[PDB]
Amino acid sequence: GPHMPEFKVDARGPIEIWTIDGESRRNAISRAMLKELGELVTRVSSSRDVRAVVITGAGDKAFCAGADLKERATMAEDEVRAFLDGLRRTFRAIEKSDCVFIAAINGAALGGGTELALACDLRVAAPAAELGLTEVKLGIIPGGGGTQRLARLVGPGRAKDLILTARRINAAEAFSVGLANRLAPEGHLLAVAYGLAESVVENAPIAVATAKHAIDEGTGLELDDALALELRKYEEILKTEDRLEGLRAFAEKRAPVYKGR
Amino acid sequence: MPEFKVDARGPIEIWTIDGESRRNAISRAMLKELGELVTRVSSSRDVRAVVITGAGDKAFCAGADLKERATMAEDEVRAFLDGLRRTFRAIEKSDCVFIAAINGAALGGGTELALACDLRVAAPAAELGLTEVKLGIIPGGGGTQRLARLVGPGRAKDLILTARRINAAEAFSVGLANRLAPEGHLLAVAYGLAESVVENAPIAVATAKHAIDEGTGLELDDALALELRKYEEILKTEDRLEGLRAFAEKRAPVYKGR
Amino acid sequence: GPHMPEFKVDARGPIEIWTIDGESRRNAISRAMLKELGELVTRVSSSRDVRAVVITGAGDKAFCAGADLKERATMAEDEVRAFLDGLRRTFRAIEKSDCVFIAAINGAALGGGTELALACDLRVAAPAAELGLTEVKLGIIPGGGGTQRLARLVGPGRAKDLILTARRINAAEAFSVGLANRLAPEGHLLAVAYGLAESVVENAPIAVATAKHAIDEGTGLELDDALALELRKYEEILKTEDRLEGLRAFAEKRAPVYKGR
Ligand SMILES: CC(C)(COP(=O)(O)OP(=O)(O)OC[C@H]1O[C@@H](n2cnc3c(N)ncnc32)[C@H](O)[C@@H]1OP(=O)(O)O)[C@@H](O)C(=O)NCCC(=O)NCCS
Ligand SMILES: CC(C)(COP(=O)(O)OP(=O)(O)OC[C@H]1O[C@@H](n2cnc3c(N)ncnc32)[C@H](O)[C@@H]1OP(=O)(O)O)[C@@H](O)C(=O)NCCC(=O)NCCS
Repeated sequence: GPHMPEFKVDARGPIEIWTIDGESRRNAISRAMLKELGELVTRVSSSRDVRAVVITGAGDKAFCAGADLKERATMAEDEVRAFLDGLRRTFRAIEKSDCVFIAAINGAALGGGTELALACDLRVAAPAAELGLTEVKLGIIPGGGGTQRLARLVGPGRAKDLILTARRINAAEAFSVGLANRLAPEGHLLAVAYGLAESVVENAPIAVATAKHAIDEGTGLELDDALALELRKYEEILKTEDRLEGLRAFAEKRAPVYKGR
Repeated sequence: MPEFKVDARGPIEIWTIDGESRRNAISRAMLKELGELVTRVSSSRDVRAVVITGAGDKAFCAGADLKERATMAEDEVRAFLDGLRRTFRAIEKSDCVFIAAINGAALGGGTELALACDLRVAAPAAELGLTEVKLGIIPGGGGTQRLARLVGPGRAKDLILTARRINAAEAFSVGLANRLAPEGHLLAVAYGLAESVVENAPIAVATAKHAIDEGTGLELDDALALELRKYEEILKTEDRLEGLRAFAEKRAPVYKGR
Repeated sequence: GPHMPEFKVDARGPIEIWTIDGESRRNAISRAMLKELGELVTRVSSSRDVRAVVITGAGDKAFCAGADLKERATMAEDEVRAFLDGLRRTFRAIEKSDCVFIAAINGAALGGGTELALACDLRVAAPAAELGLTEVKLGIIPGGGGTQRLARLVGPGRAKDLILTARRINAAEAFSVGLANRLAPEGHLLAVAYGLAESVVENAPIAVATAKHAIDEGTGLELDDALALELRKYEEILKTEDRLEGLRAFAEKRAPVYKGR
């Protein structure tokens, strides 16, 4: 009897699809769902097996309608803090993972739902996608990184527009301001997201992971410090065997085959 | 006469730079009065949004007053720049949300004033520009910092190093202007934008503004910790509970600012 | 042999045009090309005359393909490390120079060629312009600051798209995201880039250089620190004759005549 929506996980070798199966509450994130998401992120980040994950919502109405407001109604202040820590840890673990995370936005992504999308590396929007950080219309602020991650993508003026008005934008508006990387044709969201995952997986595993981390770890650094950080990562990747395979494959006019070492 | 006209409407006010004969320039007197206005609205949560515009249809603000500047010794220039910095930072630190309604040319310090505001609305024939290098100076009211943070460093270098004008279509396309207004409707649009913000919960709007700005230049973990500290400002509010009750009752919330 | 130089240098008073004269080799950064490039940057930085430089590649296929991998395979280990270090130093010198650098992107830019474009202050894209940082296809990451320079220009979402998927960005998208400041019509690349340079050099010489550095040095600073930096930079123009001339010209309703002092 308890309301216990959960994730479906579809494994496709180096790529997995995780679907929020919670349509009765528009794929809102409950306490137990967030615990499960964090656990799944930890486990994929301990494999080298899985190199890309697509996260999507079941159905055509909602990617994720935010935190579950029915459950939230009577949560005590410390319980709210614990939930926000779960968002923080989980979203940071997505960023720290060697795996690349793609949000396949199939419908409304509101509040925490947009925050989940912002934590991912890449975003694909279906025609029904709608994004918004609606928190101020609920009496709160974005507490899952939205006040920070949105401005990193769109700048403070557009971030203030969205966050202070709480208005919702459609897929193409999101694309045009740099919030969605791809616009999927109607009916083709998962095919587009999977193809995006394939385009990442064909590249060398450590190079993809290291480049991802170089980008995020440069956040907030002054240029000299950022360049020194990139150089440290570049020197590390020089020692991988895949780096040598890239040079050998080029010298031999053939495709490289990378092993993730 | 006062440097500004003030049209107070309770939680929203409209301030009009009343300086048409100098194209609404930032004289020392204008800057002092602007600071007094910002201080007043920042002293309580009763005024939640302010629209700033220029009188007339020629200029929002033509920048620092260059006739006054000709009379100023170097230490006076430094003092003016310090007061400009303080006033623009006071706009950012204020809980009140500031909307620049750009009714005409916004040049140099005038674009810097617009950039210090939270949101910008432009009339169809309005133009912006940081023209300082064409005057032998650089932006000294934050333009070299706020513009890049807004439109990216390449676009900022274009505008600042060429000193060119940017029109309304370009400004809207790149997000320098958040809204455009039909002719004769600039204030109606800017006031409507203010009303849209004021519909939302008072403490949450102010806290969210500050979370966005205070995250500038932070590394990610520090920025996320900052946001969680800011969330504490709304966690113990009655308005947070009203949001949840309104959702439960399938009705619109009505916030009280506590 | 006559020792054809790696660059053609067209001196036009306050502006120079540098054409990489390597069309048959995709305008690659060979050791010789890098050597000349670094010395050209030093020369224009010390030249009073030269205040802006347009860099372009010969032909319509390549702006600059990056390192010449055929040459690379012949280089000893110390020579490779010296090349990479010299490349990094040259990009930093472009950034620190008072001279304003405009990349006129006439074709494909890859690797170090894209990094060169990113080190410039402004970019103009011909219709054939295409830019990539596709290193993850080779088992490596950018080695000349490309990850950070790209992310600082276009943000982390767009940088992750380009670098993690190893896809190129073409002219219209480059313009939309602020990577290309101008789109040139077919056949008019250099006219557009030269006109952009002319529009910069109309302005006061010290002010232009100081403003360039104020913009660049502020990224990564918290706001109050960034504003303090701008006021320190203002000191560089406060005691100049050109500042007084701007005020006098305004008072006298005439055009200013700047002198770079
Ligand atoms: C996602 C959305 C656009 C879909 O609209 P819709 O298809 O017309 O669906 P409805 O609004 O009628 O909601 C359908 C069910 O989902 C529930 N639901 C929607 N969002 C929910 C959420 N965040 N938490 C818990 N339940 C939610 C509804 O209460 C309703 O269930 P009920 O009839 O048992 O009460 C709409 O539900 C919405 O805007 N939700 C956001 C709620 C919210 O404020 N999130 C905060 C982000 S800060
Ligand atoms: C705003 C502008 C586009 C309007 O053009 P316009 O309607 O044709 O008005 P004018 O240029 O003829 O100027 C009208 C009056 O305003 C004054 N004025 C304009 N800008 C001024 C300024 N920043 N400071 C002091 N006075 C100014 C003019 O000196 C003139 O005064 P006068 O009537 O006593 O001779 C034009 O004034 C302009 O470009 N100003 C920019 C000045 C500047 O360089 N500001 C600093 C940017 S770094």
